[PDB]
Amino acid sequence: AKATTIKDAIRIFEERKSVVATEAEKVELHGMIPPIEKMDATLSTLKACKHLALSTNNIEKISSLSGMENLRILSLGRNLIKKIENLDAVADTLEELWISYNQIASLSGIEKLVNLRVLYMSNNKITNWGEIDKLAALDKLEDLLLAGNPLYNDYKENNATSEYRIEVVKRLPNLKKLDGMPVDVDEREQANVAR
Amino acid sequence: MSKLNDKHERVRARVREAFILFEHKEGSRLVDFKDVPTAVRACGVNPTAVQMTHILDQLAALNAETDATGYVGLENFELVVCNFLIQQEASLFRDDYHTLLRAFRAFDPDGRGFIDAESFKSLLTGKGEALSEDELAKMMTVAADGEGKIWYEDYAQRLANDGRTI
Amino acid sequence: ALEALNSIKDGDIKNLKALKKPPQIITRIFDCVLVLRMLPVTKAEYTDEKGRMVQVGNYPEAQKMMNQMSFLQDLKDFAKEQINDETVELLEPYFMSEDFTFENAQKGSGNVAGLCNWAESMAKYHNVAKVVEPKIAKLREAEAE
Amino acid sequence: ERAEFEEMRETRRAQAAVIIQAWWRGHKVRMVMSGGGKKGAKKGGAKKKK
Repeated sequence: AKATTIKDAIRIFEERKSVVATEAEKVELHGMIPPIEKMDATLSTLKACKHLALSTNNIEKISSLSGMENLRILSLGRNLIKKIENLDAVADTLEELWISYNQIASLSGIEKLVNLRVLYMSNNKITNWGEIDKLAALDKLEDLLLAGNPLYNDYKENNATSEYRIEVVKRLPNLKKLDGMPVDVDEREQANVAR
Repeated sequence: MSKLNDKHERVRARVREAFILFEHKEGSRLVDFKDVPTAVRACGVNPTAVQMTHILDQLAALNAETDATGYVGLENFELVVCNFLIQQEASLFRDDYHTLLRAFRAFDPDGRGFIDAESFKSLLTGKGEALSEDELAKMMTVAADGEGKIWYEDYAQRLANDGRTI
Repeated sequence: ALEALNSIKDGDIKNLKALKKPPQIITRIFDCVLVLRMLPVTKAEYTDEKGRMVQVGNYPEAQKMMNQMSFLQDLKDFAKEQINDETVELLEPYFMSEDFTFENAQKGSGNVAGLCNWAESMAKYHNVAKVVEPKIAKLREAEAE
Repeated sequence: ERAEFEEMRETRRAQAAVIIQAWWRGHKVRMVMSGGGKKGAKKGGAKKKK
């Protein structure tokens, strides 16, 4: 009753959905009872998995992403992940990363996700614009969500949400949607003149 | 092992005591980066220019992951100094007087027992870790006698007995 | 689903304000709605109870977020073309469990049933919008062709 | 042999210079520390009544 192994999560998901984990495109090992604490190499059998969901667990480190050649969606929210790392195995096919609410304060390594299109990591421990500056290397990034971070809250409590969005668009000129709201041409012009 | 952990605890206490001496503020657990070359030599070791540059580069790489406030954290400085001191003790055994004596004898092919101060200054200015003129003047002030002769045996003994408490 | 949200504009706020520190059993669904609103929460087994093994909501966070006057705007302001990816990511264990049943919700008070209905309606709206998006993309492609 | 000796003497002198400069740096820092903090003792006011 302390932690759930990946094999136990796979068996529970198979019992729930009546589908083999290795053949299921959407593998749902998230929200296990008890929450999963460690991520191991058993997940390498998910060759056909396009949506891996291990979110809402007690996983502290990201590892053993190899073996998932068709991995396009990775869900690791509501976990104890503090550092972005070990994403080289699935960086070729990953397009969306769901790591929101985590304790991540540094965005080092996110540049490995060259094919990332959606990045929702709101409510994290981001306190400086240097981490946002690291997102400029993502050419295919079109949607970003950062509500609830300390940096976002500093502007929100001071009623400077517009200024926060202007800074975000300035650092990411090609961003299409921010905090669930599409970036308008006026915001783009303000970011351009501020840049 | 338990004995290794206890030895590591003793080394941690010693390195924390050394680190406190260069703290920007009392109890701040932070040391100014410009004093890091001065602080590393405080732990009974004699890092080269290359060694100090490597230590500075490693400290900068470690601090890049945290806030760049211009100060070195106690944990990072402690780890770096512990590693450097352990490596120095393992490789360069503490026959420091003999090592310095051989280094000084390298400048005295004839074995006259003394080395010219002006030639020493020129050699140290043009060769190896090129040092400043104030630093050279400090070298002559510490070493050279009234006749301008540097007795390398006595100077190496003084260099090896520089208050390094094992 | 949309018309079920604006009808709960003030009665739920007043009842929850007068609820006087409700227990964790309905604090779970309250924090579910809070996560749908995407407000910060601490992530750990806080005040964990053996038998459920679900991320039960914290004790002081509910009190902190109960007195906020923005709940009326939270239950009102919403638009289309939303993904609600963060919410669908963090709301799985509450769906896995069976503590959000209507019969269990009506046991507590009237506000619990209304809040659970609001959460269910918003989840259904999110799912139907997620289904709609590729469908309307195909419709516009077919129109162009 | 002459070419080898010419190279070796220069390499040895450079290495010895590096070593002695580093060790002098350490010795200088340690002399500075051995020159302990004889800070000017500020004569605080001697309050007589209380």
